[PDB]
Amino acid sequence: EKPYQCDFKDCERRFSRSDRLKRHQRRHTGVKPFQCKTCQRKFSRSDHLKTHTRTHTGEKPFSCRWPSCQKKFARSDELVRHHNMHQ
DNA sequence: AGCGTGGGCGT
DNA sequence: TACGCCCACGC
Ligand SMILES: [Zn+2]
Ligand SMILES: [Zn+2]
Ligand SMILES: [Zn+2]
Repeated sequence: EKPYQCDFKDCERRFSRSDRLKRHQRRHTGVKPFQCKTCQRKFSRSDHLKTHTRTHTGEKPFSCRWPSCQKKFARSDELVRHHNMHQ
């Protein structure tokens, strides 16, 4: 069940926990509570701030597993796309 | 390619 | 609630 309904104009989204609704509603309000301390860009979410910060350090914790391919990536989804490309 | 960001789901 | 994962879409 998903009783936490979004009531913004024309929106039908519904969620199972209050914070999931709150997270979603930032897409309507444009509120960005989290700020990068390196470049001062602001973000709606702390998880997306965290992956953003890897753009400044070069940290790429996700490594391709194909032999003789040295490629690494900042996020899991970039590695999925890459592994899909090797086939 | 690299990464913003919206949403599912977890602890 | 804080914090964060994964996946998917769109530049
Ligand atoms: Zn909404
Ligand atoms: Zn930054
Ligand atoms: Zn590879």
